[PDB]
Amino acid sequence: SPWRLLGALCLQRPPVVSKPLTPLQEEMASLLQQIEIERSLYSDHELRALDENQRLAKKKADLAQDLEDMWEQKFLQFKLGARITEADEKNDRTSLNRKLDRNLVLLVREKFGDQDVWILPQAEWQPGETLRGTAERTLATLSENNMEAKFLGNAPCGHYTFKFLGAKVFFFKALLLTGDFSQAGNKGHHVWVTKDELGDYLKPKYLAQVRRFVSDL
Amino acid sequence: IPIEDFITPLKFLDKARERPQVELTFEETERRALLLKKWSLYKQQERKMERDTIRAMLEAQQEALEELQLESPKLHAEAIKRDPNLFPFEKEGPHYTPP
Amino acid sequence: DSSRASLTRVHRQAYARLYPVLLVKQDGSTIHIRYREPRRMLAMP
Amino acid sequence: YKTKPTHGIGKYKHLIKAEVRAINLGTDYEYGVLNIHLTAYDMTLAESYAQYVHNLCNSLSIKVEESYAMPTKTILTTHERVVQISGLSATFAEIFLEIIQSSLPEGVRLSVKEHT
Amino acid sequence: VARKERGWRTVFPSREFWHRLRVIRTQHHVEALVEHQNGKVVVSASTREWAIKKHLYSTRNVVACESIGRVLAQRCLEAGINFMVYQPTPWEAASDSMKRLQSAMTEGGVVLREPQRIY
Amino acid sequence: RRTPPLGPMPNSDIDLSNLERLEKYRSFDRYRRRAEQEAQAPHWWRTYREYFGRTQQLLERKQA
RNA sequence: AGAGUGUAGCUUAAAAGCACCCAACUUACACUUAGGAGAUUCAAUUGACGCUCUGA
Repeated sequence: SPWRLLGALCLQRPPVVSKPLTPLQEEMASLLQQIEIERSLYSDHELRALDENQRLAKKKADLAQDLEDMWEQKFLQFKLGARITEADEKNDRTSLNRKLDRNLVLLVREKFGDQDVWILPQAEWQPGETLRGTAERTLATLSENNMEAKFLGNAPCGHYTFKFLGAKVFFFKALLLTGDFSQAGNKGHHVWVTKDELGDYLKPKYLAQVRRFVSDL
Repeated sequence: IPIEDFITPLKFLDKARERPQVELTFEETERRALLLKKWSLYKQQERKMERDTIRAMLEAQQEALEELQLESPKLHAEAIKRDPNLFPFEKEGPHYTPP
Repeated sequence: DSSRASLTRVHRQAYARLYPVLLVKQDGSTIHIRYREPRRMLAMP
Repeated sequence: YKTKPTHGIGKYKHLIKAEVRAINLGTDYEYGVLNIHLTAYDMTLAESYAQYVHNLCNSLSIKVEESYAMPTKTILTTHERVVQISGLSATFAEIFLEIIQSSLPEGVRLSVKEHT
Repeated sequence: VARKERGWRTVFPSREFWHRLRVIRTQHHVEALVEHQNGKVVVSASTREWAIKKHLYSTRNVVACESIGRVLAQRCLEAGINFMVYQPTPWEAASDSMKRLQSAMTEGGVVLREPQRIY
Repeated sequence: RRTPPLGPMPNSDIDLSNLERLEKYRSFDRYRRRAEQEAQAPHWWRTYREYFGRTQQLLERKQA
């Protein structure tokens, strides 16, 4: 049987920004700070605050506020880099900073003749090619950039085989270390997706079942 | 060399008199109890989630290696082969503010 | 899931106070860390 | 007794194993001993994350040889925890590393360095 | 006057009693037995029992053991049984729920120590 | 002169090549549980025992 | 479309027992102690609700 030999990849972005907390984790974190204070053992910062104003009361009867005030105003000096470049953009699907707290997945339109399918990015392999090397060749081919990704092993992650000439489709999983993703406004249709638009952009059974090996968290 | 840093510093002995006072109320320990109870609920639901993910993804990759075995008997021998790029493998933890 | 190993407390008992001081090394990257004398922000030159 | 059918009913030393390179021979492949260094400016997040790693590894049936810590450094102080691991699969290398990646709290880095 | 199995010195627990109080704390349920040397369960009281389970909040806490101690003690006074042996492991001896169980039994009317055999 | 055992020997099915892959008795209590279960089972050697021996209810109970 | 079906994770358990989670002692694990959450898909042995496999 003539097998239409197809390799692919599922690209991952690790979130540089941590996730926000649950409100139950808020009450638990506040509780752990209270009970953490309750079992501490005479920090010198309060020894330079509590007994010092006692001794000043003894001197007046016969600076920690400046340190806290300088720390407060210097806390007001450096503004934080905002964790949300996510709702202001809201349509920069091609951009790598679409989300910061979740994982982001590369996802590319392909126009065929018998089909016209929005596909998790593929490649075509040769029996001489290594499958890991098929995915390595898949990296710097379709995006046309200078990224830096990272694989883990020659183990695959998700396999789906469709016919109409036999075929098979192999899904690996890579991981972006860094990216010199030059000219992000490409003519290609790469779209970064958290989890939820993968069930929006990808309807069929060979594509509505990718999320069961996407690291959902 | 067996030098560790679990040895306690000597200054934490003498002035231990700042907080001898630990008193609470009834409803404070009630809400503390509800945080421990519902927080063990929350954490248990979390490891149910992660155990579901390891089960799902592990069976996904085993089914994948079975199909790759039965559709290419010279590629499942090399799918098991390990990479020498995973000796110095690193990843730093996440942050808050992007550079 | 970046909050599992964060909900902590000092598991020792011979420990003093620690305070949630936000640290930046050089990159405008703030991390919540506990340090002596309740600082609010840090930068290594 | 040696001639009765219940001979050796009370023996037990084959039931206690009262007693390094990697084993990748031809089909059954596994890493050798490892080292996972955890460096942080926090005792709390490094110790607690080392707990979460260690309880994952016991919850996924992995030999964890040691879980010691390294001494700190005068710099701020950098803390380290070393949680050794020996023996994984091809799939389980990927699935095992992706969770340790996807569970880091705040700025604490990893290492899949091996022994010596 | 009757024989106790005097032997069994290398083995836990000792078989030298006439009646044993054996607590079975499962994951969900506290259980309390009163047995002979035969293993014939004489008097039981479990929380796997509708008469006692419904008046409880949780079937496993110290309240479950004090409850099953009151119920077990009242059930054993009416069985003509006044002397048990309770022999715990040294961590179950120092548990709070078994100290509370023993205080429930002794306040109930049962002495947890058998008299000696008359030879 | 070995004679073969009559029934199955104990500690046969758990006897594997990789004991360190087998999870162990972490406690004393679990061995006491399994050990009492093996005490109560009928064996083929000589043992001590030879010589010295509806829906509405769950509905109202669950809501109750 | 058909087939296999079905108690919380597992059960030739009948609302159980082990599994599981937090808290404490432990660097940590483990033990142990204190707590926590649990289920027989819906109707009459039978049909129809949910999953898996084989189809287009």
